Amino acid sequence: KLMHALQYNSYGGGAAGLEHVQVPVPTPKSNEVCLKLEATSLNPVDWKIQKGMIRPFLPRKFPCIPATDVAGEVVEVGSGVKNFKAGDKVVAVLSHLGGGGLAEFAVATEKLTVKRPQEVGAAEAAALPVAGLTALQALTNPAGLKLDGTGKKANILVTAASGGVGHYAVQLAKLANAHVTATCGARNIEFVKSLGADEVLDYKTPEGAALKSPSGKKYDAVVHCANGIPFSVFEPNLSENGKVIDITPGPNAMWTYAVKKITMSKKQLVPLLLIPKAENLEFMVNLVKEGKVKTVIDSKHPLSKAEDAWAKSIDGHATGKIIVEP
Amino acid sequence: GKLMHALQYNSYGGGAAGLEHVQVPVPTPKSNEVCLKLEATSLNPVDWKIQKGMIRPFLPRKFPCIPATDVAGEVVEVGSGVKNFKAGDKVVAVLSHLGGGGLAEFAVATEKLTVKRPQEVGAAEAAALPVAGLTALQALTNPAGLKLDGTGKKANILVTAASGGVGHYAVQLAKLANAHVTATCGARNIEFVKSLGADEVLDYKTPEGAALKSPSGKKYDAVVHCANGIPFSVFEPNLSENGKVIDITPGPNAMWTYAVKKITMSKKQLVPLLLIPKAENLEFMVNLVKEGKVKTVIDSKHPLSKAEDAWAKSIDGHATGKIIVEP
Repeated sequence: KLMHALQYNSYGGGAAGLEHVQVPVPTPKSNEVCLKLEATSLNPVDWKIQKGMIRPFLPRKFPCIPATDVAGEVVEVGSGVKNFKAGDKVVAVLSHLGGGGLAEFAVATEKLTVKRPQEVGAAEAAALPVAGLTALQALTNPAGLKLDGTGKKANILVTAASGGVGHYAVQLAKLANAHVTATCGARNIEFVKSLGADEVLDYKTPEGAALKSPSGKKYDAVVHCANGIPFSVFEPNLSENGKVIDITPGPNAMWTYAVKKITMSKKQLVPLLLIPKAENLEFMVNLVKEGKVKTVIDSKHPLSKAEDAWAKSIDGHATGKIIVEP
Repeated sequence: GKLMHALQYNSYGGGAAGLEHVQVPVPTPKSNEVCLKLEATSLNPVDWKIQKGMIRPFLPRKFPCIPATDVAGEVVEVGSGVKNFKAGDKVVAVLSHLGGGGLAEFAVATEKLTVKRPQEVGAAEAAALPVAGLTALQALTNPAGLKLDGTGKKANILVTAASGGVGHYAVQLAKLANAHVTATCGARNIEFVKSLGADEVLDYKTPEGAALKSPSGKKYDAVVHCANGIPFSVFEPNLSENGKVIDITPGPNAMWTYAVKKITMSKKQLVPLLLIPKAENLEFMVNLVKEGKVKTVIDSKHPLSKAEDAWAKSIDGHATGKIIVEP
């Protein structure tokens, strides 16, 4: 049997290089489940890979069916799978950031598959893994926040807060009882405010460009989802041992990190390298089930027009998360 | 103001020839600092790499630059906030932020990175310790996860370029943790590395050595990788299921290769070692040396008046153990 999918065949083609195809339905390996997809979300790293940001390592092969964040129903399980059976609703992270999400079916490893409770729809779940776990990891590891009421107090800054990672980060930080400052564009100020941010800066204004807290807060940590801001801009806004947590770091961020750690600066730049874990996804899924975290969907698009979604992703102005269905 | 002898370089890329003898003011310690009359200074590869430009434009912070960070000496003046040290104390220290300072008669160290030198540990053997020894110590106790009481279950450890500064401490530290140790070096240094306690020694000029192939067919749980020019592909089939390559003195490429491997979730991992020097760890090392459980091997000693010789020896890469300038 064949399935619809989208793929690209080389670097740099953008949405135009995204091509509709029919490929074999995958067979799960022994530790895998095969999913009939119900929803897939896009992440910026998906088109960055296409652009060549992580060449030659990714993709492993052309052509590449992109996207990793999915939700669907199990239809076949590998010979070593115990926790899942045909008919289970799940959310998963597709493996090794090697795509498979823009298709009708995908295989996920059992380790990166988590049950989807009835109360959580497919789109709102598929939106979670990369963006949500990234936010979750930024705030609980380098920012060191606790999500109950244990937890040290903190001043947190979220740049590009209306985007995928940013909109989860703002919500997560308020659960950790942090004071939250956010930057975004004029159009999204009310929306970010509604996510619970205490202060919202328009990054087009001198104050916003300066990342200057209106109440004069210094930030203990920054969830930095935006681009093009030198450390020098952050530095005077940081507390004594403040950290800039760089989301989706490139080669330059990784080296700047090395030398700063080397030279022992008190104010630190921390790249966030996501390690997705089932427990954390479960945790996030449950927050969404309890309504403690809200998944905001920017737009939905059918697989037959997924190039539209891709283009929306590349253009960078999504509010929340972009969804392709399946 | 009194002057002191020092060596400095004024731009990138000059090598030993660009090293110049000068007289500069003796430093005044800030409130959290001690001023040391130096008795010894050791060189580290990162010292000439910085001069070469490996970390431009971040280092050095200014030209000219008096290089080297690993020192031992006697306190002669303390800043107004210093309590744990007084004039006359013998100490070993790491000079700050890799802004050098060590090829001089006096230097200032922060109290946080200054540790007492016990009588039984000479100045040269202590000055050799900080960067090379703490690097080794951090590689084995954090990503390798070994315990230095030896009761831990037994790892297979590989040390590449084991006759060098970091390598020679790593081999000794790994034997304290009761690991099985495989080491690579040149033909000339095989007996020396064996004497450090390595269980297996490979000549890296032989096909087996180039392949990093354990003679007894061990897979390595961790590699303290002090050598250069070895792709991950060479390590990979010698690694255990979740083995790690701990890259000593990583560059831009290592840091990015690390990111993407972690990102793609490979079970065999490349770990860059970014040294975080701490007083408690230096104390610990100094005490090991005092107890004779770790030996400092000194490659050669040179007077400050001829420190360009030491620098050249460092750049050339064939030191056995640690190179020392006095002061």
